[PDB]
Amino acid sequence: MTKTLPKDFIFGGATAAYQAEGATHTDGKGPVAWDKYLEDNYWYTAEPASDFYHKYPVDLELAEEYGVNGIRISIAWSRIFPTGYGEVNEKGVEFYHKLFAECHKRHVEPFVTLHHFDTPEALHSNGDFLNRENIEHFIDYAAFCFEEFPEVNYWTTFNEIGPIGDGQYLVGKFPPGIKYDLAKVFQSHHNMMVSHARAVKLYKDKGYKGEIGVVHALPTKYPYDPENPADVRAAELEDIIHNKFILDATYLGHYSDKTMEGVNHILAENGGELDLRDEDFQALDAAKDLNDFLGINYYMSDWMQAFDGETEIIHNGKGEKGSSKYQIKGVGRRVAPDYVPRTDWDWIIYPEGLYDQIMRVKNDYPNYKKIYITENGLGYKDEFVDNTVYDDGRIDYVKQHLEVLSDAIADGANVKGYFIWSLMDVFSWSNGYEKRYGLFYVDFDTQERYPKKSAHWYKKLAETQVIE
Repeated sequence: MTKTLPKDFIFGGATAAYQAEGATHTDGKGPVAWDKYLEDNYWYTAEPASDFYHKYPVDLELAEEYGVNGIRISIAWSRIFPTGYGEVNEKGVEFYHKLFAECHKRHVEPFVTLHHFDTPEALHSNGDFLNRENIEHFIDYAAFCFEEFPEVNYWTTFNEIGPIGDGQYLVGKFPPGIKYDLAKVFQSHHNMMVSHARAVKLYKDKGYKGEIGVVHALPTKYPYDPENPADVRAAELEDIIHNKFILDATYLGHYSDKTMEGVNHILAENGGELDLRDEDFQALDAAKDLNDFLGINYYMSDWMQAFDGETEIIHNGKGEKGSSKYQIKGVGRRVAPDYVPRTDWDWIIYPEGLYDQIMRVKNDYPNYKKIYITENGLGYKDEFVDNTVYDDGRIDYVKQHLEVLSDAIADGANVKGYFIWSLMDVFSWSNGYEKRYGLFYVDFDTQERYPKKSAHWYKKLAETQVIE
């Protein structure tokens, strides 16, 4: 009477270069914007992180012992080309060959991402992807990796395009630290999607042996009072800002009429210009059906309420329950429903949100082909005891979302894998090394890994395919 998952499902784990690797100034690694920014706006640094640069063999054996048969990893652009372009870095390129080879002998399939919040500094501090020049360097970087790494079967261009625009140009929690700039936000969603549509086409043109797709963040947006049109509209625009715009460029090749309408409105109220070239749309249009899979990242959902007041967004980074604030003029404000559970960082736990997103994608863009849940997990302050962590709360969060996939699948959604964030503990972008998410506890002082209760539970799940 319990739920099950397909016998051939991918039970993976996730990582990100900058969060896990460390060795920020080793073997010729070039700087990234986080280097100075963290040191200047936060209480922690990317060193030593979880020392993946040296620990990958230990993490992989463990991943293998506990049933992990998939792993998301990312290549550090600034490790291959320390300055974004120009000369390749011999030691960097060598490291990834060693890593992939280890994944392979350990039976953990590598899902490789080219860009994961780490544009080499040189180009970041030059307008990042708002600078069309940097689009060119990306495609070049991509093309090189496609050529140099033939051991890789699955490729993803960018990880979370929505969250970058949000973090860098709206909330300002990610460098440069710009706030309430809605023009940048869209121009960036647009520019990065072009970079993607070009990257995927080239991979398809050169005809390599594998699959390429995108990893999109898609938190479900719901109106506070569904019977209130003003609230409905509020969710509509919020969604357009974080999902529609991008989903459209992804599967339509262009932005739909409602997307464009909602966009113009938002820009009328807050001001701004969007630079869209015809050529930009040909590139987008060619790649619409070229995506093999779609990686959905999902953690929470949001309820929108209409609002006419000045925009203000406050980020709860220290995990002080209740400190978040988000209102945007002409859009709406977020109002957390009363009795729904939520973490100390204010992330509403709402499993059915995932199912809704899946069926939405499935119904709006039938050419999605295949879905993989590339990120899903619970960040909280684990209490290390008995050389473990009794993360029954984490097991509960995960168990509920897997149960919701089982239904999505049963209802006609082509979900073929799930990747818990993260395989092991890694520091958080704007929340420090406090917000733990891993299946394996990492004592940052000894870099020693201790399997938590969820690891054991994951093993069982992996090998039985029963969500019990």
